[PDB]
Amino acid sequence: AGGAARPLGEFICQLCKEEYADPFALAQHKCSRIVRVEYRCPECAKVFSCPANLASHRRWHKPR
Ligand SMILES: [Zn+2]
Ligand SMILES: [Zn+2]
Repeated sequence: AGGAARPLGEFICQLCKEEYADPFALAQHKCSRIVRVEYRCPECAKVFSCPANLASHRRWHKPR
């Protein structure tokens, strides 16, 4: 898990989409992200480089 997580210290950019809860990483925050096709899943934090398998992966999160 990690602990009691919520929007505290974290800046989430709209354009570069970089997100850091670590205050040191906001001081080192460098806006410039080549974000072609990458989708992070909340629980399965490993990023998917494809949209189609991601859609089938959401079907895996869908109940009956
Ligand atoms: Zn940024
Ligand atoms: Zn997932």
